[PDB]
Amino acid sequence: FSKIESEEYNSLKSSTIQTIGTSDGGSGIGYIESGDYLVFNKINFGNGANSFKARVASGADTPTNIQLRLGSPTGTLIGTLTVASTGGWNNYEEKSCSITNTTGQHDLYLVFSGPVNIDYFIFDSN
Ligand SMILES: [Ca+2]
Ligand code: NA
Repeated sequence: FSKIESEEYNSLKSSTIQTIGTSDGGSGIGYIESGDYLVFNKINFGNGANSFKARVASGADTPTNIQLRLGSPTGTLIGTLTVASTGGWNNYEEKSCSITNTTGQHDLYLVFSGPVNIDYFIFDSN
């Protein structure tokens, strides 16, 4: 549940997504459109996690939400990270939001409401 690179998803649903280069020679996911989602099979939150942090970039004219659901694309919604513009598609920063205390192993789904670039995300226990 610690740190997960979004380019290393197990599956996804989209007709636009592509693996892009992120700042500092890193890799990530871009060309996301409303409705798309990334799937990360069997993530183990262990004893629990109540925080979500993601390194994202956005040069959009409107904010984008990243819903965090478990089990399926419509699964339990444990949190939603709203990503306001960061001034550019290559202006990456870490944004955090809380999530309902989640424990054990689950299949993680990230559902997007629009375009945003995402490098990696982390689950912690604040
Ligand atoms: Ca990455
Ligand atoms: Na995008």
